[PDB]
Amino acid sequence: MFYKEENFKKTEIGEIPEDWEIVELKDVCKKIKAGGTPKTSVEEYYKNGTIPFVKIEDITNSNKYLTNTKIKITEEGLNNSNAWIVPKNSVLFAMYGSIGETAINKIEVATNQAILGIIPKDNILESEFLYYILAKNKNYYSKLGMQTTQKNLNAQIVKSFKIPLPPLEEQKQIAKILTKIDEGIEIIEKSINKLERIKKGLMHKLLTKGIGHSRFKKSEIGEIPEDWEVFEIKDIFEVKTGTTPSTKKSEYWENGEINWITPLDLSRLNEKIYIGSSERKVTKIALEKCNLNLIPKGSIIISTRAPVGYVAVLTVESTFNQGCKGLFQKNNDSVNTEFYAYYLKFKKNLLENLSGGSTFKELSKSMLENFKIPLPPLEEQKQIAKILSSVDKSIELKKQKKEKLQRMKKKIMELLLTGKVRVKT
Repeated sequence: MFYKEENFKKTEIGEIPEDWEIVELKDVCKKIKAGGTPKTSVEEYYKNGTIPFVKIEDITNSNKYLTNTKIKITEEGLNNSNAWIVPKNSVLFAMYGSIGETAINKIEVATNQAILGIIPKDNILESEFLYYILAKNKNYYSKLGMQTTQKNLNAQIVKSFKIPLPPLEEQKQIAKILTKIDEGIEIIEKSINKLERIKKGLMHKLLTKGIGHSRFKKSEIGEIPEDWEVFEIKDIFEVKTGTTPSTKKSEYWENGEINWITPLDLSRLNEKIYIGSSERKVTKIALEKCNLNLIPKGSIIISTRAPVGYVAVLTVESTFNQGCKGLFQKNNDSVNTEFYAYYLKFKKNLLENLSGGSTFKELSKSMLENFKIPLPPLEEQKQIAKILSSVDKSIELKKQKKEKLQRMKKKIMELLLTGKVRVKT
């Protein structure tokens, strides 16, 4: 069950419930000492080590539990330094570098003077509970300089940390809940990373070998399907240029309703393929007076200045500044813009070099025009683009599921670690 009512409560290190007892980390832990670094100049201290030596890095590169070590140390190195074999299921706390970064070592390890080996008193304080506690106040802990005297964290300072100490049974309960949440977030995060890997492989595969082919040939753009041809952007698209109507005239921006896309609007896309709105808009007067190029919906827009290589497909007609270039197809019956938007993202590094051919990176109109591209049959272009865009969508739905779970953890974590909700026992 879940204790709904909060009843009355104390108030020392914050609103704490009756049962809770604000205790000092040192009073509930049987050992809070820092590690040490054996004379790195001595080979006999590391030469074929058996004791995993933990550094600030090892903790940061660990997800809650520490099970791997980058470097090792032997008995001699150990005995000839301030490092000590920390018992399993303990809690490591980084005092320098990554202030607040905590973890639970699953294997006996040693640490340098940066990491702090902490051992909770048996049946007095759970390591699991301690982990989630030091995590909730991780940001608050790291903040120990902007206050007055900038100081990282001393072994004596951490020992004086005032943390809430609920019944041993509740500590296991609360920690079990947060542990389940964390595992969920881990499962989703693993599918996201794998799907992003598949997506990357699909980009290379599909855009070079297409789909459904068994015959290929050489070409100016490498091995490609036999049914595919090669051309230049100029051959299939018309390249349009943009401009920025004087900022001195309101007649150009006041209540603007025509999109005016800048490379900044594109960078904010976050890999999204479609763009249907711009931060700042221009008016019909600006369009005719400044003779801006208006490209229809379905056109391709790409940044040629500043962050070069950002590409999108317009969902609504729009104009754009000199920081971009537009691509309009000769006939919208032999080309799918989404496919080419993807092809261009795929060749971002290539476009980046063409422009970086000097100071002030700019992708000239000739550069874009002469850029070589594949020309698959319209139908295959739709197929390859449906696949790429459907996977991109899947990745996004997953990231959104992770986000809601991470927010939910942040919520529940706030309620359980305090006097709000509790477990039945």
